[PDB]
Amino acid sequence: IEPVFILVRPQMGENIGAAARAMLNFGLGRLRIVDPRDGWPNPKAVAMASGAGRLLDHAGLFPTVAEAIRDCDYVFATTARGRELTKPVMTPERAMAHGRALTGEGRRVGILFGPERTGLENEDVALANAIVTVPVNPEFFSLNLAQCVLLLAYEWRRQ
Amino acid sequence: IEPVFILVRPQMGENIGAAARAMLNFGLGRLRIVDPRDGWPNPKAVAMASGAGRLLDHAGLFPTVAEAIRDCDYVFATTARGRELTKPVMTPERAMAHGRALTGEGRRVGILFGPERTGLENEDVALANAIVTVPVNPEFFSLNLAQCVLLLAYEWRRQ
Ligand SMILES: [Cl-]
Ligand SMILES: [Cl-]
Repeated sequence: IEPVFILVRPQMGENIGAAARAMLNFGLGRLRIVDPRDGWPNPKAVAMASGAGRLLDHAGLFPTVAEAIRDCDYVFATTARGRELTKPVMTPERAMAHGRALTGEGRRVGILFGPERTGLENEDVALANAIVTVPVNPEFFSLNLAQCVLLLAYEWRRQ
Repeated sequence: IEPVFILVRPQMGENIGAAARAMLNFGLGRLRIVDPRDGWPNPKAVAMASGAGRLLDHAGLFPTVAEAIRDCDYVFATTARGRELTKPVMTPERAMAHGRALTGEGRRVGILFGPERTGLENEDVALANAIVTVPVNPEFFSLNLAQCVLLLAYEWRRQ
């Protein structure tokens, strides 16, 4: 029913908590954490999440991206630009529309988000079905992890 | 041509700089600052803006909301919930669609954003033509100033 938001190697607990708040603004609650730099549970994530702490309590903790997507039927990978990696590349609008169609059919949808400073590696994206790219100023990109999560959760809710 | 983003009594320079980065991600560059708490120019805003510093250099500084909107044909006021204040209340999607139609006709459009901790006062909203409300979880609202700015700039660019 809900897509799962999957944070890949997040670096700072505060970013994890901020991502969780962004989701919950739009009534989304399914989070997974992959191979976090600072281990887990993370009291800084809990602090920053505040009222969204329950998202963190129920987030699956996974050692690898492959394990985190094993039960997904379709996986989107978010990237700053439309990388040429053999995958289709959709805007958040066209991606979440496809996502809603899949979930309406009873399929499980995952969305990968990379660490704030580097984004996903090509090898992480290789595991996904499709790339999602926010249409951005070619001269300036400044979306942080929570903002990326916010935009996707926002598009999901828009419908 | 571009809508003007108008920050009303912003409290912390870092929030101003973060708002400017959010705009510039979507190629938007028209900013106004109304009656800021810490005065202006603000080296903390400049620091946080980084590559978006030019938005801050060209932002008009105004003593009141009335002055900041004097040259606008149509003003949207962002609020967390759909306040009953005699104005129409639109989602960001329907608001920015109307906004694009107005600017396409050569009309000047302004968008008001309140201080991060309180939002706009009813007396600020009284000066606007319409309210914009992000559709949000009734149980949880956590959009900060930069996120609010990000969502509107994102919707503007979407079209
Ligand atoms: Cl991170
Ligand atoms: Cl503020």
